[PDB]
Amino acid sequence: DDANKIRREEVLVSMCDQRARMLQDQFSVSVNHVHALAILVSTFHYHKNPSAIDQETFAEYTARTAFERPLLSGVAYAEKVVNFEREMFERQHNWVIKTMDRGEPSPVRDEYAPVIFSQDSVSYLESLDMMSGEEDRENILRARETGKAVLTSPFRLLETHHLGVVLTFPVYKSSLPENPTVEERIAATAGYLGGAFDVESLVENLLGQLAGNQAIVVHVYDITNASDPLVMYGNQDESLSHESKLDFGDPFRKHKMICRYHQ
Amino acid sequence: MDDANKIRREEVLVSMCDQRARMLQDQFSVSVNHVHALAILVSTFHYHKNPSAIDQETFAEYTARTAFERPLLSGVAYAEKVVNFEREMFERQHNWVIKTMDRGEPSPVRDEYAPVIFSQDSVSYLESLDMMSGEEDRENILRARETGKAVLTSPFRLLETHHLGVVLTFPVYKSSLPENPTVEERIAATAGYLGGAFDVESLVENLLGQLAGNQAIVVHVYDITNASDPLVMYGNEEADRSLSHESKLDFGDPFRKHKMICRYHQ
Ligand SMILES: C/C(=C\CNc1ncnc2[nH]cnc12)CO
Ligand SMILES: C/C(=C\CNc1ncnc2[nH]cnc12)CO
Repeated sequence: DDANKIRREEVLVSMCDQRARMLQDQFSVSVNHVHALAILVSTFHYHKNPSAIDQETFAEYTARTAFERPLLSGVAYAEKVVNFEREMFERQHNWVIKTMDRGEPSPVRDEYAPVIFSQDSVSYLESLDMMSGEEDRENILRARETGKAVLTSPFRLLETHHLGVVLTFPVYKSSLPENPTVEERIAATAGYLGGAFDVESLVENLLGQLAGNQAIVVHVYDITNASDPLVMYGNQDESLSHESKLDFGDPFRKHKMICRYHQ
Repeated sequence: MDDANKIRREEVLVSMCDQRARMLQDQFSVSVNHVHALAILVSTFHYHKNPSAIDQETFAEYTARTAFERPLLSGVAYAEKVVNFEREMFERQHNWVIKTMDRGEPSPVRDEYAPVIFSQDSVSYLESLDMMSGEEDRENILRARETGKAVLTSPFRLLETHHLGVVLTFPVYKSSLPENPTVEERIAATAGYLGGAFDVESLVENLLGQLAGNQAIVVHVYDITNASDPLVMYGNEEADRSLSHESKLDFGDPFRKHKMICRYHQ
């Protein structure tokens, strides 16, 4: 103690706040660029007739703009397909809609969200029905009903098994009315532009290399349910902490960063 | 009056100025990055795709719908490189003639031109104008293509609005650009130029005027690329001569340097 204790607190606050700012900013930049991609698919795939976007073009553009989406492992576009359209859709694409868990031909469902365009980094998503995973399905529904960006809870991503969160933006047909109801949004839905925030790897890359990292313990929690906080980043451990604010841009979810010293 | 109160007065000026500088720098950075994406969009969807997916109508729609991604820009446009040998061909295909910026008159013979072929509707008056026919624009085009990176002009009064602003340009290259290109190779491989108008006078005023304490403070931004010839980029004025603060700005072009100066009104 004691003047040194005060300085120690001031360092913790500064360190934590800066990390939180860095993470919030990189998230925001990624979300904004994903929004632009949703707009691109709408403009080029739906407003233009015939469509003037395809897998080759989507892959090239997304590869070349990967720098615009720093915390994302990849982006993809899933198209809305209702069951009566499935035969026609599968014949057009020359593949069958598959389940996420086993890659098996999808059983009949009322509707599906198969990935038709993908960044090569997530090429394994192609033809998978994004509604066949619960976190993804919930995201898709809330995206299309709200008309805005949505985030999942943290969960382990396909292929890598890295802990992350999925971001989804809805893409609508031009038949969407102005000031639409939710019912109108659903009817006008074309598909879903998604991005995978690979927190486990890419947030570790962001924060783990920073000076002072060995002196502090950093966690990011999804606190959407205050009684059931979910680890998004950091270890599973349950005196002096500091809470730094995070806002990842989906009002349905809440997050915070907590930092502590080791000793 | 108080000496103690004066220290706090300076502390507040520093904080207010530094915050405004950060905001300006960050918003410009966001705009530069989204202009970079547009240059990639033109390369991928107009040049690489056979046939092109971008006509004027498509460019206008996409850029209108994404205007929010580019906060300090009044408009974006794409100018294609046209060498004189090709001019008659280009004009016949487009069904219009390349015009000068100063009078919208048919361009005289020049070695090359940079006519705008795609434009956000906000800068629709740029269509068919040779961007090499304005000196600030011409210098920007050359440095963009030679360096391969984003470039900014000195402050000048923009077309139509006459607002004081700066122009941002990214080069677009042909697929023939070699890896690790020389400058000579970059010039030979140039397709055109994706430009954006930073309307500093209107849009920086809009940004600053909404902030709490705006009436208490005077904010000026200077282009200090030439130390002995500072150029006003933003600002007018009745200001407190006894105290000022300088805040750092980095707008992303190593060829240019800038700073912000804030003072109290009184
Ligand atoms: C294409 C869409 C979402 C992307 N979701 C995923 N993207 C990448 N990896 C994953 N693993 C589990 N889900 C994902 C549409 O919302
Ligand atoms: C299209 C290009 C630049 C855009 N330049 C301008 N864009 C809009 N207003 C202006 N006034 C003078 N120059 C401009 C290419 O570098």
